[PDB]
Amino acid sequence: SLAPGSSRVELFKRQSSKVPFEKDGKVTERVVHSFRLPALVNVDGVMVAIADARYETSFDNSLIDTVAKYSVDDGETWETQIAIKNSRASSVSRVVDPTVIVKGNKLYVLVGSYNSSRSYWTSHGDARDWDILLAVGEVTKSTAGGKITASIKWGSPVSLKEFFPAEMEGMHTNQFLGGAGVAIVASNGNLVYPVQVTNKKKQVFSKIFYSEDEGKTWKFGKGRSAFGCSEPVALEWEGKLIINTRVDYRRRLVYESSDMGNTWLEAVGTLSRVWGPSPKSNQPGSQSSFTAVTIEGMRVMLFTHPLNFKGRWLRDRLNLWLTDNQRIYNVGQVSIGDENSAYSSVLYKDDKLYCLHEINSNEVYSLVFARLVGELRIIKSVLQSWKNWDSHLSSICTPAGCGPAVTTVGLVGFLSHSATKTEWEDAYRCVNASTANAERVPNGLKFAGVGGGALWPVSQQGQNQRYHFANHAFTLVASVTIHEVPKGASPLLGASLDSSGGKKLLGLSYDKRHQWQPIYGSTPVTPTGSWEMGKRYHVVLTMANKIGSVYIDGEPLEGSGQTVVPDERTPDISHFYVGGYKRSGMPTDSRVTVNNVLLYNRQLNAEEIRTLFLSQDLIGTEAHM
Amino acid sequence: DVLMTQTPTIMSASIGEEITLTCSASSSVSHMHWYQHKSGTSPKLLIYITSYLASGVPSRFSGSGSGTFYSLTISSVEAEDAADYYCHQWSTFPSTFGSGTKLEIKRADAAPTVSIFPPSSEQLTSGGASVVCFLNNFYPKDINVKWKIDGSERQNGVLNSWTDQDSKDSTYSMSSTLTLTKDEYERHNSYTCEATHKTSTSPIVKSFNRNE
Amino acid sequence: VKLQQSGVELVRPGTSVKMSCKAVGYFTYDWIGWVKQRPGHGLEWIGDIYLGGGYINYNEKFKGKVILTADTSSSTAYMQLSSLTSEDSAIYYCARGHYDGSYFDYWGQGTTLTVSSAKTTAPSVYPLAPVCGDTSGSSVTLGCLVKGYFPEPVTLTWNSGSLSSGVHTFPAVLQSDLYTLSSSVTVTSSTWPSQSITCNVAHPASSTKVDKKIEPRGPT
Ligand code: NA
Repeated sequence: SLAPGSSRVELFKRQSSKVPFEKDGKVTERVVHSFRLPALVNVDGVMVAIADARYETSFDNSLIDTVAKYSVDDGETWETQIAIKNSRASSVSRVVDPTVIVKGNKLYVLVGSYNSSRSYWTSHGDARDWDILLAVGEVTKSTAGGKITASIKWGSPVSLKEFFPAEMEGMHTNQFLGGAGVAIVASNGNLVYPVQVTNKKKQVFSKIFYSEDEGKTWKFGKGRSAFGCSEPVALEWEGKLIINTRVDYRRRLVYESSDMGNTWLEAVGTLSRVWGPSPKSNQPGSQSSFTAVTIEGMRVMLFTHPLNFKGRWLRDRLNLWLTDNQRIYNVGQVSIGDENSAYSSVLYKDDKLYCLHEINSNEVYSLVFARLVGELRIIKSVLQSWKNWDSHLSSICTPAGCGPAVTTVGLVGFLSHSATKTEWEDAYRCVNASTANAERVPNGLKFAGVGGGALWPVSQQGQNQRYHFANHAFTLVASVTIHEVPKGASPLLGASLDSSGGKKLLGLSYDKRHQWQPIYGSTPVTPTGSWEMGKRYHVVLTMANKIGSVYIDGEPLEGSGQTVVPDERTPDISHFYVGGYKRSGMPTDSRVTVNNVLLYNRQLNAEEIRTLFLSQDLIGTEAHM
Repeated sequence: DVLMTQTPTIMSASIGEEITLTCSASSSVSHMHWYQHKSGTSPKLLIYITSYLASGVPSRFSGSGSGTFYSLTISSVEAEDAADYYCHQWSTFPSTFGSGTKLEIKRADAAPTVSIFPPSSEQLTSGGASVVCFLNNFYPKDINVKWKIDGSERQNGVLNSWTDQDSKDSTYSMSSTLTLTKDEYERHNSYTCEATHKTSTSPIVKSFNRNE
Repeated sequence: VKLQQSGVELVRPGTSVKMSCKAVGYFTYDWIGWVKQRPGHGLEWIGDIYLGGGYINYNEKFKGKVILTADTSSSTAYMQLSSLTSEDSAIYYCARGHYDGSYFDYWGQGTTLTVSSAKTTAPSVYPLAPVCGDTSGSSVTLGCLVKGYFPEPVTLTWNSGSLSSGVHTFPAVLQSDLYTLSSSVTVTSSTWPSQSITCNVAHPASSTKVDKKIEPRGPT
């Protein structure tokens, strides 16, 4: 897949494109074997693409310069230069992992520099072959007659080594490198590079390496990522740095830091561990584009990562993700079919969307320049929906002027009026729930029979788990109505720890005695309260700080607020079950109607809950389609 | 602790042919090193960083591999290439070595040259009496030796030692020593050292009598 | 460039030893590593220490046992093993872990450690001459038996290294706290008894150097 309407060109064409190779004061147009590590940026209207020019071989340990192409016509035509050249000291002299920051009309490029080491940088025993260099480009725009003509003057690189400490909290240092791709200017004007760093134990980890003074001098924030986080990419989001890391053979870790990387906190309630590196999350990781942009007046993030069905380092099926830090939408595949396409950089300029990404066959790497027309289409469509539901809900005037607004902060998923034969549609278009034995009713579904119910997938989302936040905190809200008295004790709503629904984290059931059975974790279940057949009730499950609550009609049940997470291990929620288990495997027959399921990524406060309870007649999506 | 599994444990190769040894990492590493080891010497570096040839090592040795599985290859083996081979990573802490593969050279059947020695009169002057049997330069490796005092098989007091494969003719050799007290030894006349081996249908027998 | 290690060691269980590893062809700053080689156990990585930096990486299996140090002025690394046991009896090698992916190219000669309660015992050296009978001919084989000695090693030669070819010295065997070893020499038929053939056994541990000359077996 590349969208309908989208298109591309082979901009850095492997074993074809030539570059001004300078050595001993003579320049030669030289063919390049492979191009890798793309970074696509916009400098004051001038599109600039920076990458690895790997001259003879694709290998990381080979002769490599840093190539820059720039266009003044949104990528129709380009000029080519080398921005940073290596030492020429040996056949493996190289400037590696170029990482780019744009500020004003200046391009700050940060590269590793090696002279003759043949082993991978992380396995080195000391820093003898290494320098870290900062080179700056000045971008200029002239206009003869009608015609726009740019030029970029590159500075001689400067070593930043003097800013590299001997010791970081309780370990000794070896080397460090940029995260590759595009870094940022913090809203306070600091230059911020997320960097990968090795200690003497040859562990890798990520830090924040920043300059407060336009890159004259550089500091490291005190804290770090966990070990094995490499190739970090960062963006700034509501005053915090969000650092998104490659972790080989594990799911991507994401961190927040409000204090320029002095303290790092794992973003468990949003994006951390959402993205897996491969279906089974058991393969090598990747370089990711991760940018904050404003599209259709909404502030959003765009993330890319290959799905890597092939496994090993092939990294086929480059995917684009859209997030508002609440909802996570898979825009789709950007690469074309089963082609290998790992590293990527996404640029949003003048309301048009572009991507510079790798294509790899047989370890010969090109970079394509893709006009993501169809992708923007979808993005714009999804945002519209998000804006509209959110608007719709805030717009509701609640019961006794108007009461407090319906909350949409941390509102992630909404199951309401729209449903297909086998699926209940998320209003926010991110994660549907599947259904069986479901009959459509206003704003929800009537279920009946064995195996009846709806399943909202959590860990069961598979390779990318957008709902992973629920393991730390969530609120699940729904309107329910019971139509038949059960022969045992039947399920209504809950968070399942196993794929059958047997083992629950937190849930609600109802019994033959006309009582509620709130289930807190593995705690012996004590039935409480009473319900009558055919009356509609408001059900709220909240879980935060390992404690679960259950509210009926906005009142917590007796015995509510118990520990559901015994050890200090994290839960791994299988799915949410609604109106049954949706397993023919379980013997229960839940005959109920559920309406307006809401999912929030935090615990709702007493007032937000109470609002929702009074508003249950007017939150539904029925009218609006 | 990336564990390095070298399979199989022992490998045989014919002179002049190529053979490859493998090394299978529990987790991915940047590159492998390979060492040759012959007991009595130190380890010798053969290949460094996956594929580069250590100085002075003959270019019959080749290195390949990637991420989780690496290979050491001998273009055309030499008699002297019989040795232990170890892979080694130091890409993540702690550094770990391979389980090791031993190379045996395949050659043509050679029959043992068996010589039997009665106890020295000096050993007899102190309590003991040891009868020694040398079975030299044979092939295959597999042999076993039985002691027969007056045609009866003595079991205990037999102690065997074998040499490493030859670095020149690729044959094996073995010493067998039956140790007894002076009187025990002197109670019987005929001493036989008898080995079955592939090279002989009936066992290879070397014997002596104290009648001389 | 080279690594020169300390001498043979023999110690009672429970004591300590400190091994050296100094390099001639001196180079400037590097990792020196240590490897335990035991029979039946391939090679085990102990740790590296960084000459001119001090940094150490210990293999956790050896946390209690090993303490690494380095005098970087004389550029020598020291490995010290505490509260010894027969477990620690092995050959210990040091080598330099090249910065470029940490491979060990230059190795030490090895320092052999023996941890035993058992008494040091000089070997008895016995001559093994052919049986009285025929001595059929076309070549004749002679033997030397080295019995009841501790610890390893002994060194054996024939005619003081003069008879180089046709020798088979076998590995020793352990038997209730002492070793026994044998060597065979094979020579042309006419060259014995006509010429002198002697095995030269030296056991440095007991400061002994015996020389048994092989004589033809006499009357019974
Ligand atoms: Na060059």
